[PDB]
Amino acid sequence: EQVMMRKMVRDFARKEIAPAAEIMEKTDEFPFQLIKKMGKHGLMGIPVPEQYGGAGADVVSYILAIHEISRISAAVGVILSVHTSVGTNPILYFGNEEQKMKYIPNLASGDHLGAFALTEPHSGSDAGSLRTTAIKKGKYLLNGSKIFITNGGAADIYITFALTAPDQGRHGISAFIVEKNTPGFTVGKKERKLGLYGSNTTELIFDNAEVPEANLLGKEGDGFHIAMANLNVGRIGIAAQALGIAEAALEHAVDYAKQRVQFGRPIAANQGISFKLADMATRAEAARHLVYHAADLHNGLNCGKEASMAKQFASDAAVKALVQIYGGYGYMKDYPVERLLRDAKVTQIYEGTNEIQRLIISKYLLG
Amino acid sequence: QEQVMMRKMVRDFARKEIAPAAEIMEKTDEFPFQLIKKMGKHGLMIPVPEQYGGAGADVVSYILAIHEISRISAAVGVILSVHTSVGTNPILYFGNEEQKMKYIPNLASGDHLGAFALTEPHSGSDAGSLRTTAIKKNGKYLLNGSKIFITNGGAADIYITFALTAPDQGRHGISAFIVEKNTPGFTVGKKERKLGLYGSNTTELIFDNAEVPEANLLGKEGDGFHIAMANLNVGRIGIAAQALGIAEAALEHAVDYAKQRVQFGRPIAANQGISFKLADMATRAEAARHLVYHAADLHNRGLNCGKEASMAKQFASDAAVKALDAVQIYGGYGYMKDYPVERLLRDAKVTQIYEGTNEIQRLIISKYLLGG
Amino acid sequence: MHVQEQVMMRKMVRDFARKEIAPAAEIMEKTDEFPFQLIKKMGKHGLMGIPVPEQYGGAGADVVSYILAIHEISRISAAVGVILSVHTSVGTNPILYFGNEEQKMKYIPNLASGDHLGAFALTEPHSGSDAGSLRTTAIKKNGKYLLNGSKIFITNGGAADIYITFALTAPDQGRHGISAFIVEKNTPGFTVGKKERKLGLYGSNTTELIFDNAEVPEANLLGKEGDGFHIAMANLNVGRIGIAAQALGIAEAALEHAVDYAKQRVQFGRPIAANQGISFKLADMATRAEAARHLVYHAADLHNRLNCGKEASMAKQFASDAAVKALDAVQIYGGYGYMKDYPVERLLRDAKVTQIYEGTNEIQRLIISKYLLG
Amino acid sequence: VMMRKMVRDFARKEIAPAAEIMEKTDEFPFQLIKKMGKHGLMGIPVPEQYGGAGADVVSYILAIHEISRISAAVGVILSVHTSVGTNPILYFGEEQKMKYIPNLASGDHLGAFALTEPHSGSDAGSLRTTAIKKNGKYLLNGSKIFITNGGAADIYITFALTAPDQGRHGISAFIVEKNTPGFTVGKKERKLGLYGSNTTELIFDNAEVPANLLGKEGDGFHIAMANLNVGRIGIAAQALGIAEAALEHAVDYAKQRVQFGRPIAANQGISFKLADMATRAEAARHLVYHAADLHNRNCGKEASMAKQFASDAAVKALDVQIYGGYGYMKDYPVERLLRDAKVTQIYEGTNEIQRLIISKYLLG
Ligand SMILES: Cc1cc2nc3c(=O)[nH]c(=O)nc-3n(C[C@H](O)[C@H](O)[C@H](O)COP(=O)(O)OP(=O)(O)OC[C@H]3O[C@@H](n4cnc5c(N)ncnc54)[C@H](O)[C@@H]3O)c2cc1C
Ligand SMILES: Cc1cc2nc3c(=O)[nH]c(=O)nc-3n(C[C@H](O)[C@H](O)[C@H](O)COP(=O)(O)OP(=O)(O)OC[C@H]3O[C@@H](n4cnc5c(N)ncnc54)[C@H](O)[C@@H]3O)c2cc1C
Ligand SMILES: Cc1cc2nc3c(=O)[nH]c(=O)nc-3n(C[C@H](O)[C@H](O)[C@H](O)COP(=O)(O)OP(=O)(O)OC[C@H]3O[C@@H](n4cnc5c(N)ncnc54)[C@H](O)[C@@H]3O)c2cc1C
Ligand SMILES: Cc1cc2nc3c(=O)[nH]c(=O)nc-3n(C[C@H](O)[C@H](O)[C@H](O)COP(=O)(O)OP(=O)(O)OC[C@H]3O[C@@H](n4cnc5c(N)ncnc54)[C@H](O)[C@@H]3O)c2cc1C
Repeated sequence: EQVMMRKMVRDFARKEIAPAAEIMEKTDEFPFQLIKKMGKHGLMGIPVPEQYGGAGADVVSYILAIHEISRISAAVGVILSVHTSVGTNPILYFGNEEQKMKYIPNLASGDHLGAFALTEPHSGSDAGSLRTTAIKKGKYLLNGSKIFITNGGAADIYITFALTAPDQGRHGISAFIVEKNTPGFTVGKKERKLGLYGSNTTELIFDNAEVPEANLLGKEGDGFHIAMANLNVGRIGIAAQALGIAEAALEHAVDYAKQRVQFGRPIAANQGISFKLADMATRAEAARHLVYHAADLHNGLNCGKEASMAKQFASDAAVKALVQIYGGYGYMKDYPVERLLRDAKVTQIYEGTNEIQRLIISKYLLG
Repeated sequence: QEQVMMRKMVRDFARKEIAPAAEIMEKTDEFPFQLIKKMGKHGLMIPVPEQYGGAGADVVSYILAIHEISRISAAVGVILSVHTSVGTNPILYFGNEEQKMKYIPNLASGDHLGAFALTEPHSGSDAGSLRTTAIKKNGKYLLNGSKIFITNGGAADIYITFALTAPDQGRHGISAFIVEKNTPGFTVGKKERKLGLYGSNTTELIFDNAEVPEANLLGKEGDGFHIAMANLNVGRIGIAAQALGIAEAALEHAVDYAKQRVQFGRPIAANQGISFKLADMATRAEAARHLVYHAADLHNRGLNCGKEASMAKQFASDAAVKALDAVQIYGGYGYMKDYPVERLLRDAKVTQIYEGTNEIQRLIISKYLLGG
Repeated sequence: MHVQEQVMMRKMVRDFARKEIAPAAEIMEKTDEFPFQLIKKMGKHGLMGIPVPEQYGGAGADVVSYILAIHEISRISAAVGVILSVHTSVGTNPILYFGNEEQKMKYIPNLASGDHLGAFALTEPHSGSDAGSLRTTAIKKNGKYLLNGSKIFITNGGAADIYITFALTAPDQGRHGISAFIVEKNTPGFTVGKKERKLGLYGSNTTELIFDNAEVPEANLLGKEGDGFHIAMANLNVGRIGIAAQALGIAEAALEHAVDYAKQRVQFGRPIAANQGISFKLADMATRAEAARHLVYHAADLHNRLNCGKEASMAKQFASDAAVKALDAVQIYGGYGYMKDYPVERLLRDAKVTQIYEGTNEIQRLIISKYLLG
Repeated sequence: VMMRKMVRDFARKEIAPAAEIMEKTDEFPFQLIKKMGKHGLMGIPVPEQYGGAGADVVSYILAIHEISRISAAVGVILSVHTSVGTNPILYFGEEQKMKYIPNLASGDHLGAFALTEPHSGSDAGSLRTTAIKKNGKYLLNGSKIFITNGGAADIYITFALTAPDQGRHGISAFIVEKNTPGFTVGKKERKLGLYGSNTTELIFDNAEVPANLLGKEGDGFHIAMANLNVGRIGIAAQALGIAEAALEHAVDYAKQRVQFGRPIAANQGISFKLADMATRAEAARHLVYHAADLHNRNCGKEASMAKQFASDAAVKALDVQIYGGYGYMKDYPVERLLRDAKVTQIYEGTNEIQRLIISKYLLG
């Protein structure tokens, strides 16, 4: 199942994702035609059961997919990763049978695209201190703003978090299935970022936004728990993204390595260079196992600490690629390594900054 | 005094002129022709003597300029750095009295802009193995081949160009040439699209039976490799200073943001996870500062400074790239082009690569250690 | 070490370790004397031939269980961990894997039981990293091989009864003319040097060996002449996973001690752990130890099930370097960590070895890089 | 006119043999100290008035740097003696200066600094040793720990709680003499390294201290930290010397030692370490000397930076590795450098504290 998934995703990736990725780096435009295709090829709901219209696979297979896709494109990797793990799964895992049946099949097929609306200008690490309010009068009425929202403006469904009980803090947060055509719900301009060219990261404005009471992702007050619960599987995905990034750095670096001659010998013949390659390879084998064991735990097990470790390790390891080995050429947009640095750095920041991850990890230890 | 005055003068200029220009450069990716001109009028274009039309100041003052300019703009810092250290100085130090007089005043004033042509598709780190030939025919040298990754490319009026006069001698058969931009058969390639240094024109150069006057031969035939490396030393201290400025900008921005930004009921700075980064940044910037200025003080005293300059380049550069932290301290906001830290990373990484990759620098340093 | 079973071995070694190895280890740190009595005991408790089959008088277990043992023992004592590791992986296994049925029967049961102790004899003053360029000669004469030259830095030196010894047959062939020999300790002309005084692994006996027309029986030739280099490296792979497991145990001890101390120790009105300066080290320690764990056990799972050389190199380098990074543990105890009466200072001293023997980390990166550039 | 040259020659001639005896014996080098005394190395930044080489703080720190190339142990003994055993008297202490310093300066007397306690270290403010005046003689009670120069020392600059309800603000500083009634020294500690710099516990049992009150009551915390600044530059200089010894040894060995048909140095794996070592030692050198030049000519942030940088850089002479198996051996000269190095990250303010302090200047 898994060996087959990997080969399927590798071939698709190389054939379809590779050309699209170069267009994304050049255009900075969300790959609407690619997403669609990935949808037809059954990539958009991989750890979703067949009941609700997905591929009926796991978890390792799903994370595996994200790993493989991220080799070729970190952007597409995060789009897929968010879509499923925090755009679809919250419904799958905390939603009711009616909602699962209404919302997931279109998400699974890829006819619909998923988003995760947690972060706010004032709340972003301290996600507990979010300010968006949801006041009920069988219609919830949402007010406030989100920031840095992956899949912004492409997305049809936004899993959105909003205060139902403001005088409780982290405990008074509820979670909502928000549809894109919601009356006072607006999307901000595409944010201009260091990297993940292609992605589509936007602000969201909620102005007395009318969200149906039935779209409450239940029950009221559970939202903070819902968020973090999924962010765990999400973080393994980010780690897998970081992994793919790092492998792409390595493979490119080896081949260039190797071919490129200076001082009468290929640059690789120099230990200054070869030792980097080995270090890259070693930290990538380290990262690999952190990621897949974390995903194997989740595939009924407490996996939170392991997922934090993976995210932090892979991300930091990935940034450690750095461009240098390509030399001057590596500083060039026409060559394939400069993107890996730009893209890498994100991995240390979102779905929980590495400062937070160390904090979380340390909390398990001091337990 | 001269130095303390230079520093304040360059700080004020940078801030009023270089700061607006720098944002235009990050948006347009266009060489800042106007700023350069202005910098020219304000006598920044520094370690040249007054005889030949410069500011008559010393190397510390000059490096100190590059440092300060690089706080605001690494791009403008390298353009300046190249122009002087490797576009102007080779003439100043190895050229003859006639050439000094002909070429330098316009370079010094900033009426003319300087470039340094060494690197080639097949020759970079191993600069010895360059392939551009210069064959004397008819009292004119006749240049053939190509250069790559040339800073100041297409803006520059003078290109200090290195080319084989004696191909069978390898590194020992390289000569150095004062090439003028309007030279027959000398052509400039398209602006290269880079990770960073946004405003700084980096281009290819095509030499097609390019006719260079015999009188533009810079020093004796075969001296070119020595000339190159000799200046690359002062050039490397400048790169280090660039890396320093980059790093200081990262720090200052990071401190301010970290003080103001509140999460968990406290400013983010109150967290040792964060504050400790800042301290590390500050400490490695204090380390870097002294490497740079002692290296420049050695050179100012006419002394052997090669090893120290390598150390500075490698230290500051690596330390600067370590303002991945600044991005982190802002971030998500740090990942955003509207905020001022993402450029520092993009710009930082180059410092590890050009005027001698840090692999080369460690190699060089190690060669001093081993002797012998 | 997941995903059996092997859960029984781990508990068995953990209990033994804590009960018997712990007191012995404090004596070793104080005395610097090889723990003859512990070894004996470990022998009775069936720890001395774990991945040896039952046929030849061992425990009949697999390589994960074995490496697992070494991991557990090294939590308490890195010294005793290496003594065990060498004994089995390079003192007993070369016979097991390359020796003949008669030799296996003669030499292994006593090694397996722990009645006899094993050693590895490769390194020489002039050949270490470049083990190929060893100079000890083995010249067949009379009715006997005749060995000449010297070994250095030999773990289990003077305690050991059997020394798996490598010597030139074969001088004009370099690395291809090396042979391997089962050398017994009471061999005429074979002498042991004084106990070497080391930074750490107190007291894992490390000695010089002098070979003076040393008379080794032809029947003690381990496999075919010229196979010795191959035999050495082949085992050094399983050996390196063991060294990695040693580094792992070291690192986990650093962590566990560091956590406990950091929670209890109060300064500025709060436990030191409440400071991110401190907690973040702990998290890093824990994270790199999870990373290391998987490198080690997957490497050993490959070997249990395949080509494992690259993975073993990765593990050895990763765990070793990670381990030296405690050193944070010393720091976390503060002044007290610099003290011989407290339990962290030994972890540093011990750690550093793990970067050096059974193939320095410079060599390991080289090896790894050779698989990449292939 | 700055020697070095004097301290380098002395070091190599006298300190080198002594240092090998110290590593073997773990015994405080009483005879060397005496000699260093005669050669005018004890009291370097002390004025001549008080007996006194009459030199400046660069020349002093320079001395410590040079000595630490060869020893570390001897370096810290000297460093504590002067910067925190003698200087507190010199800077906070006319009658007392005259009584106590000349013997300290000459090296007839040896100096110590008694701040740290089992319960107070990094948080030195929360010390528990009490000093209660009864009547007109102070009466000291409690314990110190980890005291450099312990049992060799004649004078102990001791800190002790004159106003217990004021915490950090109720600490006083005392000139304690070794023959004081009720003042006892604990057993030699036995450490990872700095073999044998005597490090001991001190027991204060109704210990009778006179006029030996150092400055005004309540000033003790300020006195301590004030000196700990110059002390920290010294520690940095110690870390520097350690690092330079690692480098020089590593270069020579790496050039001579042949494997794979070429000297090990020919390998970039190895050479690159050497270069990094050299580069971080040049970095460290300037941090140290600029910090000391500031103090000579305030200097707190720079001294913290130096201590942290040099110390961490020095520990990074784990790169032992270059000597290989030989480096793990007590007969070879690099294993000591690691063992010794680690201390430099810990005492006179752990590097966690130093980052904290530095960060306080940044955020202020
Ligand atoms: C491309 C992109 C896409 C994103 N997509 C989404 C999305 O789809 N959904 C979503 O919810 N969010 C998204 N984010 C937001 C991201 O989750 C947050 O930005 C992140 O948690 C950091 O929050 P912040 O941006 O408010 O900055 P802050 O959290 O203020 O971080 C600044 C610094 O503070 C540190 N920090 C803060 N508190 C502590 C503490 N207690 N201990 C130690 N360190 C601390 C962090 O290490 C960091 O370096 C995205 C961001 C980016 C760049
Ligand atoms: C912004 C920028 C501006 C520039 N400006 C100029 C200019 O004004 N004039 C000019 O001539 N050139 C310029 N260059 C070119 C620059 O100096 C070169 O990129 C540099 O010398 C290395 O050349 P390379 O890119 O081919 O790297 P290569 O020489 O191909 O080397 C690639 C990698 O291999 C390593 N390597 C190669 N050989 C060895 C060895 N023996 N040991 C260890 N490591 C080795 C390098 O360290 C590097 O990691 C510029 C480049 C940039 C990016
Ligand atoms: C060989 C030796 C000689 C010595 N000589 C002397 C001497 O002559 N005179 C003298 O006065 N003292 C001396 N000391 C004592 C030394 O000053 C102390 O060890 C040190 O100040 C800290 O004390 P501690 O060991 O209790 O560490 P603790 O204060 O318990 O701290 C332990 C750990 O917690 C961390 N920590 C605690 N609080 C914080 C915080 N708020 N933020 C971040 N991190 C924190 C520290 O970084 C450290 O890693 C000596 C020590 C040794 C080992
Ligand atoms: C506790 C301990 C136990 C030991 N046990 C045994 C044992 O049981 N059996 C046994 O045979 N031996 C044993 N040894 C010896 C040990 O294996 C050697 O020290 C090791 O093989 C390295 O060789 P070396 O000591 O000569 O240093 P060298 O190999 O000369 O190396 C010196 C340094 O240079 C590096 N180096 C050398 N050449 C190269 C190169 N081409 N590329 C990159 N780096 C290079 C090394 O990485 C090292 O850092 C032991 C040593 C110790 C300390």
